[PDB]
Amino acid sequence: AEFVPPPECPVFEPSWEEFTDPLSFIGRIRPLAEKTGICKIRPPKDWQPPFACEVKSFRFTPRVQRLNELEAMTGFEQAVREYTLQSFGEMADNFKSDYFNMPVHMVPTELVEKEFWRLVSSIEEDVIVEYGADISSKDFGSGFPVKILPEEEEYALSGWNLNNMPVLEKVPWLYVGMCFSSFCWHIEDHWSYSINYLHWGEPKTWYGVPSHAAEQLEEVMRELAPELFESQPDLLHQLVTIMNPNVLMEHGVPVYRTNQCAGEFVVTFPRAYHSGFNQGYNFAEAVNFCT
Ligand SMILES: O=C(O)c1ccnc2cc([C@H](OCCN3CCCCC3)c3ccccc3Cl)[nH]c12
Ligand SMILES: [Mn+2]
Repeated sequence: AEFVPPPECPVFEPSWEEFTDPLSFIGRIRPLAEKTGICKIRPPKDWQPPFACEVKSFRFTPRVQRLNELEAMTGFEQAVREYTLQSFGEMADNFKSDYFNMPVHMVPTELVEKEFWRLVSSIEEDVIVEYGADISSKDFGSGFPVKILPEEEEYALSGWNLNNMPVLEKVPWLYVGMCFSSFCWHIEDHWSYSINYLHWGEPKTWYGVPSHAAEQLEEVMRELAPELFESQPDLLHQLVTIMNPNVLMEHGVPVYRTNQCAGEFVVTFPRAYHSGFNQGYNFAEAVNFCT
């Protein structure tokens, strides 16, 4: 009954010539990545943007996440508190190392993935984590340099800088993750693309569904969702659309997975449902774009 990992989504390692334009590159890999919903892009080895957030002033109040909140269906549990980037990392590393009884970097990604989905549906164990998930790049700056040192100028002007993506048909948002912090199944507003960059930290685990199976996923969601949420509009239902990928796979929905490591991009395609969780303390940046 252990979690069965979905097949891996495509991973592209473009050369420096192919890495010249994101929209041109995504358009060329489209015939394959469109059929998997998500794909991972590894930039060339020497493409390393320096972290450009104001780490000194970085303070945030993460949301509280109870992993088994849906299964517990059949409000003063924990208030939201303020962290700094360093104090949140100390809390995140202490939680994971105490939970697995080993150094955080020695915990296999398959074990965290297996334990996360066990905790989501567990009724005896109540695990509660925190996620810095409502942080705009206007708050303390983007993780990318934005027009800086001369060595940073190439990255401030790069097309893969998420601040330089075409967003007209917003600004990038930031995610400070810890172990077991997660985001449930959803598509973007206007069925837009989304591009996600992990600046540093432990990997972010993804699950994606191709757009041609979008209506099949919504059917399975509606059938198995709690009856009180079944009639809710999609924008509100998407706030609690947590579902084990094996359940979707058992109902014929194709699901692909990947572990997004530091310095790697993840692109979601139009109407491609996606979800995931963080393996540990990390820092991500994401923005929607249209083609
Ligand atoms: O956490 C990731 O890395 C990640 C990757 C891809 N898509 C999403 C979508 C979210 C999403 O954030 C809500 C808020 N933000 C978006 C809307 C504007 C404000 C900022 C979320 C957070 C936690 C639980 C559920 C969800 Cl849906 N997080 C994503
Ligand atoms: Mn998203």
